[PDB]
Amino acid sequence: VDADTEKRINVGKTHLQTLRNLETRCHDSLQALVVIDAGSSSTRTNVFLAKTRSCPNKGRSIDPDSIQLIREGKRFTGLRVVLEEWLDTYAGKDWESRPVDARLLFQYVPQMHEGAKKLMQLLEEDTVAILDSQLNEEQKVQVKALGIPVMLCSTAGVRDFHEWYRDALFVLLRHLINNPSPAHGYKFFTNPFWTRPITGAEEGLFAFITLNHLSRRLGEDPARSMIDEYGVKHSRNDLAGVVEVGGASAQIVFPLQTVLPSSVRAVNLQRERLLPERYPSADVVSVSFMQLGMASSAGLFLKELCSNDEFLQGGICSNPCLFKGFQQSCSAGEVEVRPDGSASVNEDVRKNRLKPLATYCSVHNPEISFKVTNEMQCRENSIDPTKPLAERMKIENCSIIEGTGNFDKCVSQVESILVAPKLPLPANIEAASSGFESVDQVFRFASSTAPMFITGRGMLASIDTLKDHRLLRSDFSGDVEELAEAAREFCSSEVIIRTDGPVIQLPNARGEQKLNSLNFDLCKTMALTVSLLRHMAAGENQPSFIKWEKSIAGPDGKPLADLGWQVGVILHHVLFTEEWGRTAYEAGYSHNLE
Amino acid sequence: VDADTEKRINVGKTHLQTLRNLETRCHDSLQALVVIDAGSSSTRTNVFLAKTRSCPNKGRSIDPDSIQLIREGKRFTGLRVVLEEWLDTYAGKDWESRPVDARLLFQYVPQMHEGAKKLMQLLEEDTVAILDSQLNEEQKVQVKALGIPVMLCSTAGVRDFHEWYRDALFVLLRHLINNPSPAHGYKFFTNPFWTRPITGAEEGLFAFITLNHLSRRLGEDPARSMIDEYGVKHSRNDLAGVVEVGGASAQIVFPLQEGTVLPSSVRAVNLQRERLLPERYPSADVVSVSFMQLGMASSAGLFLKELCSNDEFLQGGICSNPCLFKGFQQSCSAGEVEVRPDGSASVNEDVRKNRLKPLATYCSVHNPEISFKVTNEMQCRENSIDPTKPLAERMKIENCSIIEGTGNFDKCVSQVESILVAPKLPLPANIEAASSGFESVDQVFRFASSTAPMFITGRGMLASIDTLKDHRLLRSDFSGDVEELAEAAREFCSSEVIIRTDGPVIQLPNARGEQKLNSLNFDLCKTMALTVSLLRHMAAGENQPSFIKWEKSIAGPDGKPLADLGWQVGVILHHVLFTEEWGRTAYEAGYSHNLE
Ligand SMILES: Nc1ncnc2c1ncn2[C@@H]1O[C@H](COP(=O)(O)NP(=O)(O)O)[C@@H](O)[C@H]1O
Ligand SMILES: [Mg+2]
Ligand SMILES: [Mg+2]
Repeated sequence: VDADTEKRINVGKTHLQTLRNLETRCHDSLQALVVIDAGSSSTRTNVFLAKTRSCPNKGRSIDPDSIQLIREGKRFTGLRVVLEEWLDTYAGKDWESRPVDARLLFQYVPQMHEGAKKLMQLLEEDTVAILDSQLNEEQKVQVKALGIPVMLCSTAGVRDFHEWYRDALFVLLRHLINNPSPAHGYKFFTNPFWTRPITGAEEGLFAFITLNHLSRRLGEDPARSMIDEYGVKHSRNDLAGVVEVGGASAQIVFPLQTVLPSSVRAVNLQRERLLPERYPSADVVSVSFMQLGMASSAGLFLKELCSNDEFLQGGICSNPCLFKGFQQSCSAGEVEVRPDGSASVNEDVRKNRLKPLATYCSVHNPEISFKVTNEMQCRENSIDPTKPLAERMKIENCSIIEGTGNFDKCVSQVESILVAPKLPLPANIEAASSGFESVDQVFRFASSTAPMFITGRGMLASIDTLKDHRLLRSDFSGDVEELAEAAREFCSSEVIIRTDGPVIQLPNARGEQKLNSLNFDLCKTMALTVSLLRHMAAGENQPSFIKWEKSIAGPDGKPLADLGWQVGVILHHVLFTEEWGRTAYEAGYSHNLE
Repeated sequence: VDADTEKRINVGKTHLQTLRNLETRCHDSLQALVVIDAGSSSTRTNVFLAKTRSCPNKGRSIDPDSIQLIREGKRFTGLRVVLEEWLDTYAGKDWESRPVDARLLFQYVPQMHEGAKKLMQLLEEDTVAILDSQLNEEQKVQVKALGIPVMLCSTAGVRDFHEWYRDALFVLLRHLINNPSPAHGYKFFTNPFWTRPITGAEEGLFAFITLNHLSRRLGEDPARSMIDEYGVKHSRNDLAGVVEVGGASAQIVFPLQEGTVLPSSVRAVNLQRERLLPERYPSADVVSVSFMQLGMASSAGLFLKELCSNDEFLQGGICSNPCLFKGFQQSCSAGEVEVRPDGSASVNEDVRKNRLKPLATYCSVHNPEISFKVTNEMQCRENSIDPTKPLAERMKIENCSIIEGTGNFDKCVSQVESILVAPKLPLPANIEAASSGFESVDQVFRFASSTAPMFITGRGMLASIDTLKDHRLLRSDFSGDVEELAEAAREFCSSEVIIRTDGPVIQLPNARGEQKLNSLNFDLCKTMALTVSLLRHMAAGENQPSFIKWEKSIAGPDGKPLADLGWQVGVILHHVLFTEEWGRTAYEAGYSHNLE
């Protein structure tokens, strides 16, 4: 038995060594992270999962490569609607057309809290439902014990919001997040660093961090970086830049490979505390343009084009960005392409694409009344700030809009109205302060050889549409003339109303597609793309390559998260190990214990 | 025109980029580091060079791999002699044999400072001479601007010093180091963390850090370590242990392997927990034990005393020494030995030169460590030293006139085992070893053992193997084979001393050849016997070393050794590796902490 009992001695000795190992090693645990996207059109939850690691005498940290989106939630009320509804009730209806004493609105702070509460309860219910459905029991125990950091950030929707209203709303939003329902057991918590409005530049920087993280271009490890003989860490692969065109604004972000004019303000990632010191350094141009988003540029373009006598004659506005055979009521109201081929224009003021701009452009807004600069920017886009809201949004002496399907005239107008206007488009003090009045100035003062990624649903639909009809090659790499010739052909299509409804009939029997509420004005976006590509092509430095991407595939061939600012905002916080440990784990949800 | 000016534009753009580069990059600078070895036989300087790097917003640090010894200086007086000389003058002569009121010695602190000053001025002169001779003008500018950290550490020589004397001396030594001659421009400086006595365990730990650093076994980068799936950093190669036999003590150091079973009485050191290495370095549990009286000089004195007080060896005034060659004869004393050109051995009569002085000085009834502790008195009496007798009779080998060599290796091993390796009671001044759970060398491998490879170091330890290799008695690839070593040494140690015209010679028994008889090899057979005994004890351990190597030096990246084996590199590393603390003490406070 001295070989049998000997194996028993080694079992007992192993039991002690295993136990000793368990008390010396690092332990992994699952954490949930929540990003609330408070956008122009809606407020939506984004539920993420990440792997945390705790080591004896080293604390706890997140493995940044483990960050994965589990679900993007339902589209609830935007913050603009919350504030505008509260103003309708407490400042009275048509406060957009009258002087409002903002001081008097302070007596209605509890009522603003009640409005904000309604939205917060829906978002909490949505977040909890996603968590309950995706996690198993063991995962829920970990997720519930660690605490759930919440980052609610607002973008272009309330970026141009007047007076003190928005910032008071943020104080209320944080209080609501810090008091979740005790019933579900999920410990949601926030602070003024996680929950706040983000600037257009930050928004762009965060989307740049997301892109480079997911594509594996950004990293501090030997796989993604290299330390030279002088101790400087360089990224192994070029960091790529990003163009993101959303609903309300467009972000242009690129790392510099440089010597800049004194007027241009570039961001150093380390110096500006976006990335920790251990990460490769980069000087990045990040500029955001209000009125360049899909919805906001649609409203502005109609208003400016249909007020020019070259386009407006005897009640008819001739729109070169719209198809031949397409007709709509002369308004910036939301368009619904109906099954019968008709274009239904929504007359509800809240649904009009000019509402945000016409609301900003008011003589009762201190930004207009005290600043001639801002008034002239408004008047340059045919908005008279002295007139009531209804006439500010109205396209005067215009009954009907008719499409002419003339792509070059469309490009020409997109260039003069949106890309290279005489004055900066309104609510762009931030872009102007960084040295850029308009899109045309971006590539004139700063250019880079850094590759570029073009993002945004509409930007992608523009290329994918031309690819589907075999008008563009599947390997399209940004060729301007190739894009202009493809779009010139597609945009000269006739709109035919058939039994099966409105159809885009391509010239040269090249086929067809259905006309709908998302693609009826896609030609304006193709014109924006062409104009943008020409401006990038004119820069002293030209991108090494240009790519259009819907998503970035993870290590298993499947994307781990979406493109956008959400992953970036998480990384911006979690990468600063010490600060994150103190705020997420030391203080944590227990900071709220009352 | 446009092609040529575009290039001219590119020269201007380059001029700016070169300067942007300079103000963004890390910059390298040379620093000198000084380790003063305050050992048992002497106090000697060790001048090192290291590359420092300063990075914007990261401060300054030393590249540990750049540490190189430029020179080990002259052997000046040991701290023991400084203190005993001071006692001779202020407590009076023969204070070793009389009661001394230690309280009264406080009035002589300035005089202790004056004695210490004499030694410090010699060491400073030696250090400055080494620096002036090795550095060029650009190197001197860097070395002079950065400041020169000094680490004076005392070992076995003053480890057992009585009363408060030694610690008062350290306060004076630091003050002297912090006030260098302004003339030479080298800005030497120290503090109580760098300049202090070091325990035998620390001494062993530092020699272990040196060995593993130089051999590239110890490291924190992907080349020398690996991080597992659970975030634990392991060394890529096995960390090796060390046996170091110096002049006064011997250190035994080894890392403990996975699932090691330790009795509660055995105290192993965790490198990170005990702050020897920073957290970023692989963790290890290390047995480090030091034995006083196991050094070359101290064991020579003790061995003679014990062997020649034994009736099996002492008869008719002749002590028969089996550790000494046939035909070798000396005066019966532990006094320093000189092999003269005529073949005669002259034993030095000077009490300060007698190898028993440190032990006989410790073993006194007027030392509170003996008078209050029967334990210590019994340890002394077990080595034939009566602490009640004057110094002269404590050092004397009674009724013994002549020591004659018998060249009997097995009798030599037998005696080294009973006297030195496995004595009845622990050898005196070993409370530190005893406190860590080890009374003697024989207990080290009984209580703890490891599969960790072992390196055998020390001047005598290497001479023992190299001598047998030279006479082709041992193979060049000797890996520690006990019977092979005993067989080789038995043959070599049975050699006869022949007195020739060109001086005395060691004649090998079977025309195997010969070598010159000198003051360094006359008693080498005791060290061979110590080696054999040590190897048998390691071979008896539950876990045996993967391999045993005898090394004089460790080769650097260019085939040439960067530094010596020993505690010196280790003590530097122990401080420089803690980046933040080193930056604060060496650079933020620096030599300017001393500014008037
Ligand atoms: N298939 C499609 N074709 C063209 N445009 C499309 C599309 N799907 C969405 N879009 C456009 O993206 C925008 C969606 O807005 P978001 O990306 O949510 N930006 P924000 O609300 O956070 O500010 C809409 O304005 C819509 O016009
Ligand atoms: Mg958005
Ligand atoms: Mg020594």
